[PDB]
Amino acid sequence: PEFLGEEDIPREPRRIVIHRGSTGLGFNIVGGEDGEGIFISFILAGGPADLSGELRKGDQILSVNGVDLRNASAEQAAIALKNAGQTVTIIAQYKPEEYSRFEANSRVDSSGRIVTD
Amino acid sequence: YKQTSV
Repeated sequence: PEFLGEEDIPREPRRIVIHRGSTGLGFNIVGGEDGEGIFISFILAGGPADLSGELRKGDQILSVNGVDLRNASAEQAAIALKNAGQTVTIIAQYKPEEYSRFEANSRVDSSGRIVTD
Repeated sequence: YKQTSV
């Protein structure tokens, strides 16, 4: 058997295009304080972000529809996302070490996966 | 700290 769980999670930036019409994207964000970055903390089962299959907890949102969010505040990030229109083009980059500082008892294992004890 | 659903 060949298990995905052993393979490294790609750390390069990716483009994700979510088509969600006029409903929520279906994920949570954390961060935004002092340019620390905006990270995905939670993806809703069955929501547009889940259906894309291309975002995960620990992804940093680098931009939405060309709008750089690397140094965004949490509220303006949310506004940017909520008002991005029916087609939402996200550049994301997996940053589990940075993300893990937000969630209690969390750490990164050898494959780059976020583990919570 | 701040967390929001989108």
